[PDB]
Amino acid sequence: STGSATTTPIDSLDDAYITPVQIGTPAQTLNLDFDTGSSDLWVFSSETTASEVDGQTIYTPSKSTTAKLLSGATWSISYGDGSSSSGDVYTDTVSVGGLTVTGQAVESAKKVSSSFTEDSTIDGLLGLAFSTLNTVSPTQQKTFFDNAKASLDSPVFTADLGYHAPGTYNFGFIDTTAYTGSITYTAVSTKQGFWEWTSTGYAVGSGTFKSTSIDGIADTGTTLLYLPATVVSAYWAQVSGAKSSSSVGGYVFPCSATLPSFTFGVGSARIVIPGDYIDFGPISTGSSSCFGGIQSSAGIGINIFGDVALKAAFVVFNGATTPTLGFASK
Repeated sequence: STGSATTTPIDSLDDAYITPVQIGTPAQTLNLDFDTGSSDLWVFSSETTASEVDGQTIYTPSKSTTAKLLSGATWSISYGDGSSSSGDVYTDTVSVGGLTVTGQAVESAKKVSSSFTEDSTIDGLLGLAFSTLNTVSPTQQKTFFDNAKASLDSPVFTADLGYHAPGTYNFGFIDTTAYTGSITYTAVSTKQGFWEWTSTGYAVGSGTFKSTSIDGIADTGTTLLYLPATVVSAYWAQVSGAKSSSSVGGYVFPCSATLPSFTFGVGSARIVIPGDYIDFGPISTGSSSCFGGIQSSAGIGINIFGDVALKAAFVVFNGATTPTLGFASK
């Protein structure tokens, strides 16, 4: 089997991407944020505290003939940005892009934090990191990918995110028309539950490539590129008037600037992030200070190749017995 679904930016900044997902029988279509940095499939639901729902589409298990309470199971998750959600668990049929999993754990939110309530466009998350990070207790549950894996033509999914444009998530096959050149594969450590890999270095603009190992995660659920403070300072030093603002919470630059590209290494290959991908626009409406798309990871504890990086590539998440990541230009 295979599946193929279009993923669409939620706003003009590509803050996140949503992908339609069918849950239950008859199908309830929810727009989920596919997150390679977490392992819970959770949704706004008929159980979500009414004051915490503001325009999201909800899953109603009582309207699904295939829903079953996963008796006694609860879940609670906290994300890198300080957002959170929790609730109980159903099993139901879940389809993405024509690929169907029966008996998927669908984590029904009873509570969500303010950042979820305030984002009417995101109906929940679909985690694609390793199932060892799934928060369901007392019986940990599998991700959609882990449940689908054995049925897939190839044990892979691919992320092809668009810059200010829709993209695609494929399951079970590698679309050889979706990229240019060859795919460069790199080793993955699953020790922390993430798609954790080591970049071979970076360049700023037309500058020389710096060979240096940067360990980080491929995280579709994170908007920006978070790298070590050395790397980030070297990038923003090439932008006149850029500075790190403690009041704003990161590097800002004059909206009048033209940003340089940023290159990261994948083995002996290079992925170039165009400068416009690094522009996240005015810090507040009408401001002439703009927010940078490359930020320091120093206050996180991990480097994160988020959407700013991943949207510059065709990315292969190879879930074979020895997982690997692949990157191609496109």
